[PDB]
Amino acid sequence: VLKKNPLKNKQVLLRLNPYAKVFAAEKLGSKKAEKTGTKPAAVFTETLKHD
Amino acid sequence: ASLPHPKIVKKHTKKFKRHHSDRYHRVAENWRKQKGIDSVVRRRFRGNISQPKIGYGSNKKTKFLSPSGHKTFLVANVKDLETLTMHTKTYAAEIAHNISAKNRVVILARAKALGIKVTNPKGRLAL
Amino acid sequence: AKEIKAERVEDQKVVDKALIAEIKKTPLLKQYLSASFSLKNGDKPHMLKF
Amino acid sequence: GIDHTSKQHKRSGHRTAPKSDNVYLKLLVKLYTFLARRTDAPFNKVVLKALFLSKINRPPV
Amino acid sequence: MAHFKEYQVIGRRLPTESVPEPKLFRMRIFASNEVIAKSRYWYFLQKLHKVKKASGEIVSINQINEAHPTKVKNFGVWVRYDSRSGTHNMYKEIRDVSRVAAVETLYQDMAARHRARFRSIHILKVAEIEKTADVKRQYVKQFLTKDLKFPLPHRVQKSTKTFSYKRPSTFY
Amino acid sequence: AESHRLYVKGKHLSYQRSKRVNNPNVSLIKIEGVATPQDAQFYLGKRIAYVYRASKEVRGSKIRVMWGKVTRTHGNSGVVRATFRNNLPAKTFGASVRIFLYPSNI
Amino acid sequence: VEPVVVIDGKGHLVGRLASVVAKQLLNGQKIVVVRAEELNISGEFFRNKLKYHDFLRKATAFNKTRGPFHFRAPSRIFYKALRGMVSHKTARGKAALERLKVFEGIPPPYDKKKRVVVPQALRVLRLKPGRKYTTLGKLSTSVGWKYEDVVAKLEAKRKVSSAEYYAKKRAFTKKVASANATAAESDVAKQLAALGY
RNA sequence: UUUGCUCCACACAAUAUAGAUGGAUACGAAUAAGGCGUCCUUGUGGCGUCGCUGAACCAUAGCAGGCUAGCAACGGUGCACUUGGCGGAAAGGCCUUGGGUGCUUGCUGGCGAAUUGCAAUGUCAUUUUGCGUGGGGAUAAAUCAUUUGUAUACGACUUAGA
RNA sequence: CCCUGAAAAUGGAUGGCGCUCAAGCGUGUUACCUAUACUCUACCGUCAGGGUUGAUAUGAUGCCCUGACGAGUAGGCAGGCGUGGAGGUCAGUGACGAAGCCUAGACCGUAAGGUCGGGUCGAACGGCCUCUAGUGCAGAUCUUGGUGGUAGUAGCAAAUAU
RNA sequence: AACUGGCGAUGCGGGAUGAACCGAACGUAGAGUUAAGGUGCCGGAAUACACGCUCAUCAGACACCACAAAAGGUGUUAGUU
RNA sequence: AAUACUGCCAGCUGGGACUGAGGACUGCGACGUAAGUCAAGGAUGCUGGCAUAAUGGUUAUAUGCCGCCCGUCUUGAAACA
RNA sequence: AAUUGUUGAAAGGGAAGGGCAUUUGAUCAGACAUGGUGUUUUGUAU
Repeated sequence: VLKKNPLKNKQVLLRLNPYAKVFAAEKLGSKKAEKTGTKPAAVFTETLKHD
Repeated sequence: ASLPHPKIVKKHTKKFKRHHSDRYHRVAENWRKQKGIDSVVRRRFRGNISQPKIGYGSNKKTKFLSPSGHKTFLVANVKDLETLTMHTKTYAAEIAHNISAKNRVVILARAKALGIKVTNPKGRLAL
Repeated sequence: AKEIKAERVEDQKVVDKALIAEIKKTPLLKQYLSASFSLKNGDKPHMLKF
Repeated sequence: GIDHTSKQHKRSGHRTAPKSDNVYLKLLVKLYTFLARRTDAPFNKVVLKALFLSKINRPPV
Repeated sequence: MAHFKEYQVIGRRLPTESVPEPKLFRMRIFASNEVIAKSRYWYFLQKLHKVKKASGEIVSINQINEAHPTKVKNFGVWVRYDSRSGTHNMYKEIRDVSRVAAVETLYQDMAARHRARFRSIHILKVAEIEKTADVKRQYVKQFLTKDLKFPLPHRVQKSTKTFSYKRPSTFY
Repeated sequence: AESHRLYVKGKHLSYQRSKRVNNPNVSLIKIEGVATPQDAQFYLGKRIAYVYRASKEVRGSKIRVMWGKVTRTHGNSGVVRATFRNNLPAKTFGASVRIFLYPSNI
Repeated sequence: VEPVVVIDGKGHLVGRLASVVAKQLLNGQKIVVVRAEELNISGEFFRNKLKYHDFLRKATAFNKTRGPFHFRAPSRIFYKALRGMVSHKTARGKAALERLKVFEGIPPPYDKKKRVVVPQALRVLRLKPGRKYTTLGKLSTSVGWKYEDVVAKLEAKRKVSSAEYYAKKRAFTKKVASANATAAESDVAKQLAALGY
């Protein structure tokens, strides 16, 4: 009878999208990233910084 | 009283009087559409009267309902009032104007006997 | 056209007894509670805090 | 406002019930409406729609 | 759109079986965001080479941030524009803190003085003046003086109420 | 004391209006010394009473009152939109409404 | 914040004072504008005189007696300027113009009450130094105001009458500040100050 | 002209509201300068300080503001009285002598508050009359009508008449 | 940019007031104001697609569900309100008061209109189903009748004269 | 005359005002968000911020639109050789 | 290394406004071993005052804003048609 | 009915009339004050 809104009203947000509970539990939207010591090429950064 | 009903709202309580009905006396108050080619009432100019529209139609569940929540019913004789024996919560009695005083006392007596609310009980009171 | 219960009063007495005993230690608080509150002029309740 | 792609409030352009006043024709329509509503067979869906046809659209067979 | 960002936009012709890996042109564009960066890149590249966005592609768009974004530095900006009855070129010295702020001030001052909108201003080149003794504009040489000092007379204080009960002074 | 004001005064400025059309349903109120929307955000939901004097006693008081609430802020000057059970009479443009501190939030 | 305010008209620009006064009048404030002689109009004096003459020669042709009444007093000049800024024709505008009272110089009882200035309508805070200005005192005498000299003498007397008032107020303020210092550095003020005052 | 008129007092009713709900809290002049305090070899002076907001200063506690007791003292603040004054720009208000009186939260006590029940402005202001209770004060004019003409269509004007 | 070039006749128009580190010009940053626009909701109507009959609903052009739309002259169609008269029915109303008429009194309908109360009046008149038409007025320099402003006005001043 | 959109037949917000322009088309209401246009006051909305230019002894102020040219000015601000 | 900018969260939470549509249940789902509970196919719970001109209706008036005199011919009417 | 008088009400700074909303005055209907979760009929339907 009434269009309840997902993205709020967790009951509806779980009725649709059952993955929502796992998403909220394991924080899939706020997932920490790893670290890589990758450095951009000196040639590329020279092109960017030149002139 | 009646059965429970939704809140009553007219959605336009003000009457829709005809244009120029006060500027002229010959123009009766009864609504007539202004059907002229120049008329600002037809062209719906801001600041002029609003013509009746279907958008003002009252709620179906509260149509013909008096503020007391009953649909009116012109009763003329006692036999007519015997029609509403079990519908006291829906239709409210109402004595017709042409019912004589001596015939109104019997009808109001039968009205209180049958338990039907009457909306003109102080009409043509004999004193 | 138109007295207080004799049961309310002693409860009031025994409760404000404890409240008074607690409040006597801290300075100025009893007459602070006696004083009524009001808004002066030159006051800004949207930033005044209580 | 909406760009009316085609005419709005365009009626079906078909007959829902016979324009006739025949009570027995109204009874036949009352029956075949029940049949066309409650039976998958399209034979009811076609006989019911043919019961509304006018005199020229119901030639003698 | 005047809050600027420098972007380097690198782009090239569409690679072809006949000639692959086109020359991969590049330029520095002052723009409000990456979209205006793309647009200005193609505009300044149509005015230079036979290439259009249909016949070309954008290989990169990298925001350029200053090496010392908080160090005052003099800019010589060669700029052309389209005046009402013809075009012009000139060279404006600006004394700002970043190329972004320099081009911001430059468009703002061009619109203020020569009534030239963005649609008719092309920055030919913003070159940091490497050292002094060569800037040729008195309105900058006056700020290149030793012991740069000047006061600020007649300070106007913005008020909070419509009514003031003190006849405000203006010392500063 | 000699000051029993438990409300903050307010000038009922005008109806919510366009250049040439006003909406009587919504009134515009100005609080003294409130000139920024974040400051006027506190006054939202507060009760406003327009307390006016009638020529006669009606229900045991010569002083009648129209109740209302602060709906939302308005402009950058701390003016707030207000709404009443019955709209203001349009004669009170510049009259003193009272904005009480209830429903309190702090 | 104030029941009725008395606006000093000295050092104010006509239009920028009149706008804020017209807003405050409609908002239900009561304003009395004094010292309308020194009210300033930005720009050249001769240009202002020519503008006034442009306005002045503009009257109802068929009957001058009903045309735009070209007032010459500085108070009525400022009041005409404030009209037009107020929808004077309607009743609310009439009420606001009743709530307005403009006075040449400082008549009583506003002579013994605190005058106020509008900070952002001021000549000091609104005219870039160097731009010359026009003052209603000389403009009105150039256009027909035949009372500057007597206003001059009345203000000459009011300055001394208020000067002795301040002369004694300064002495009393000095003695009360000295008594404040005398009673200071006691506990009641010392821990009051750290308490907030 | 049912003892008329008016003013001071009190009450009672209305009607009356362009809008009370602590205090309009008073130099002037400049703003590329000023205010305040001190000082002096008094001036367009020296020194110091301040501003950068009124977010201030005053006031502000008490049954909507009771009753009552004491402590420290010669204050504050109403209310009137009075000494004098000063103020004409729309003065009608400001200062001040003195005494009486009420309150005093400057400090410490005690008693009371309730049931308007969980809010309903919870009324308190400023105007104007009109009947009244009781003191003072004075004891007319105008218009018509008649008449003159310095006036005049009529008005008006200008007259005169106990 | 500004200035000169730059002169039209009632007074006068950036809309006015006014505006000078603008309330002007150029440009940009945000914030904010408000259309009958857009979103959501309620309601009305139309349209479209549907649900609804094994002892279950007043028994269906009905009820209900869903969704979308709604500007509009000329014009078309549909549903209705109202007047005069006819057939039927309510064994309708009425001299204890029909019709008619007045009613800044009430209710219903979006509306056409209907109904009720009060006052006059005194003899016929209603609802529904259907039929029928000399069937609905604000205009036609409309017709007939009546009544106003103009207006207690113009005028009742040739013929000598009472 | 050609293409298209509108007015006619159309209200509504803005253009002070206007059949045609800008926005946007309309059942009755509520709440929010906006469009065009604006935000000193009239007038709802920042006498907000920022950079400059201009002083006019007829300033200028916003498209349609309600006015202006050639030429000239060690007036002033930028600039080119 | 931070912080700024942009972006993401099926992150939490504070305050405000308007609306409460429908009326046996079903359905989708969440939590709870389960029973059952529930923010899950639309508002209930408690409390208060009044019970009448208080709310409301009508009408008159004032105020704020708006509102040009209707019919017609006309591309265009408030027209000095 | 136009139109007029009297009375009563109100309003009136070069019109009047109208719309939206409210104030104010005047006036007007409605509730729920329900056979009511019953509680001995004074020789058992209040």
